[PDB]
Amino acid sequence: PFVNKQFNYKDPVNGVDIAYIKIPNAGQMQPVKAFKIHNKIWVIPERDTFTNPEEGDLNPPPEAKQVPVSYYDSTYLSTDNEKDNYLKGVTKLFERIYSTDLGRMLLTSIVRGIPFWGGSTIDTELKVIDTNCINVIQPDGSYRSEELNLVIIGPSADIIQFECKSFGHEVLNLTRNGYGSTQYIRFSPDFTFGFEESLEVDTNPLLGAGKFATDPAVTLAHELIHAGHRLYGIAINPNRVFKVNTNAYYEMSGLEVSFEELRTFGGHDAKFIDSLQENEFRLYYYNKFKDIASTLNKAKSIVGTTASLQYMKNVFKEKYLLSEDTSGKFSVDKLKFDKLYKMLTEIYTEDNFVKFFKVLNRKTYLNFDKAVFKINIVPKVNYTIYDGFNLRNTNLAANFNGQNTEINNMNFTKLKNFTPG
Ligand SMILES: [Zn+2]
Repeated sequence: PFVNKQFNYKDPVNGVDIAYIKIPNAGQMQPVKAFKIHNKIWVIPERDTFTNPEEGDLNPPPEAKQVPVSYYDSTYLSTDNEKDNYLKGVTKLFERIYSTDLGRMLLTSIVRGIPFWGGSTIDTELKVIDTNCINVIQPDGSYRSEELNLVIIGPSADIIQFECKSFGHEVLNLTRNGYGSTQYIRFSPDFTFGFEESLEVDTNPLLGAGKFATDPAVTLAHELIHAGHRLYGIAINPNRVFKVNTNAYYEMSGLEVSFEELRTFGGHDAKFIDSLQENEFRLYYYNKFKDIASTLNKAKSIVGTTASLQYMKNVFKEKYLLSEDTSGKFSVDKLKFDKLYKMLTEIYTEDNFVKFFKVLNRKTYLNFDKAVFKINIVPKVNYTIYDGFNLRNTNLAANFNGQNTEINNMNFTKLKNFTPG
């Protein structure tokens, strides 16, 4: 959410909000300087060569296997000045998101979505799952395990491959069982995508569609929406995908889109999901919350020297919005679950964010992207928390000129056009 201080990459560690940390990975990782921009949320201004074991180097894949919608550059995020710019770019986008009521609500839901403490083989024992924490070097030197819900990290080899990923436990699908898990978002504020849009205002089209760029804040929000689903364990299985096409004869016609993506994008598209299908998951996740409520009712002990069992029971009461009687027994409110579920899945959508931001965006998640641009969101004369690229009191503030790559060409440097396909 809102970032109290204006972090500088050079600022010395203080253990408090600036520290050296290590991610729970099966690889020999060295500590990296990280920043806690808000309770439960950290930013690691580094290329991500830590999360995925088979992605420890920024080496691009064979030219052939290289998808048209991709881009490589090993120099990106290699210098302190770049890391500083990255840090400030991410912070600024969080403020832009938080500056809206919708963004404020999502960030609050994210902060309260602490992954559930279901890491024990003993059902009556609450225990934290190790992959939902980071190891932080304390001021004195030693490492200490700390919980967090979200980490924003730079991309790995493919600079424009943004995503929301996390570590799995064992036989538990943490992102789909109501438990949730710490989310790692590969993202960059230094690049954005191009898309065509026809703002025609007459009968017939003449000048044609203009070339516009996606507002980075929309992209981050999209990613935070995925994080919101995942932290609450209500993400839709990725094997649930929809088929779309104009003359789709039969048996896989036209690229496919997952239910998760569609739901996240929202808009008229999201309506491509029957109320039955939408009600089946609602029920499915309603039962998972009930199992969580039942686990907390039978809990008798807790592991760790951090929090007390009552504290964590309260923490999860606030997260799942559980009902509590006089004896202190928890239960899931059928109606309250409907509210929280609708919020996380129908209110927090890319479409609604586009509306609150008042910017131009692709009309469909399916709407292909033309090319990729280099941008600089840090300078106030290029982009602001409230207007984005469409600076008020300027010509950029008209007809989404600020996002027009031709008009505001000085704020967009093209790198590569997706020609192959
Ligand atoms: Zn997505």
